[PDB]
Amino acid sequence: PLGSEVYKGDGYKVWKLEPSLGDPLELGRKTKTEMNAMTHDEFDRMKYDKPSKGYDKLRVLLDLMDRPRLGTTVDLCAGRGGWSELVKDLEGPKGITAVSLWEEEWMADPAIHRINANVKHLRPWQVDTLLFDGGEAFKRDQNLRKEENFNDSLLDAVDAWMMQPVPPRNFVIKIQVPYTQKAIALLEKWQVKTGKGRLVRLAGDRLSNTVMYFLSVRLETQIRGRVTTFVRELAERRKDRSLTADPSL
Ligand SMILES: C[S@@+](CC[C@H](N)C(=O)[O-])C[C@H]1O[C@@H](n2cnc3c(N)ncnc32)[C@H](O)[C@@H]1O
Repeated sequence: PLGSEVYKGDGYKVWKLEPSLGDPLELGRKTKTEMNAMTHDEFDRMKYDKPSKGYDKLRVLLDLMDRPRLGTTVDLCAGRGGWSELVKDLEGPKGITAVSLWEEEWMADPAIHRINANVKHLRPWQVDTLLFDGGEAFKRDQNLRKEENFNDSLLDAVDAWMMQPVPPRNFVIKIQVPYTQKAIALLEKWQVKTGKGRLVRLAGDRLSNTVMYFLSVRLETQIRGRVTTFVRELAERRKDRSLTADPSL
């Protein structure tokens, strides 16, 4: 009788990702290329109070993490502040520092301490909890290596926060483009560094992006093959939601 433990299953929260064979970089570029070619109708079919929608997403992710106590928290790329606001509701505003580039308007509690800075600039420091929600999708006319390099360059800024002597006990790190060699290598290094970490895909996320999150739950390894499975499955779902199945029936 597994009892209450059943309630911490993945259920409707995240995709099931078992590892599979393949090159994730090549599959990711292939489905991105097909997404850039999609017609207006195809793309639209496939693409579908609180300070933002980030509030509920972080609530899902923290529930997966078994509702940990957060303590001193840095929210990197806080934007409008949905994540920071959820941390405020959970534990008060005193432990949060929001970091973002504003000029996005802050839509969360103004008692929350804010630093108007480029997260690539700040020297890291020691926190109980690290949140990172940076990441940008590029437009369909951009060379693919542009988007990959830009988001790799953001994750490299997170790398200094993860690799410090006392790493964050809790972390929630958005991975905009998880199939680059640098993202996969960074996640493996963070798993070795912390002894923790699982890369998840939220259920209900838009098929029009490849966002995953790295969470400080019990270790789940073979990240490369799980990204491979994620990208292949994402590609098939994009196929099906973009057609327009002809009957034929
Ligand atoms: C998608 S928002 C995150 C939303 C937020 N977590 C919420 O719940 O509302 C990411 C924000 O990071 C900011 N950003 C992008 N690059 C940045 C950088 N290099 N340094 C600091 N902020 C950055 C953008 O302005 C954007 O508003």
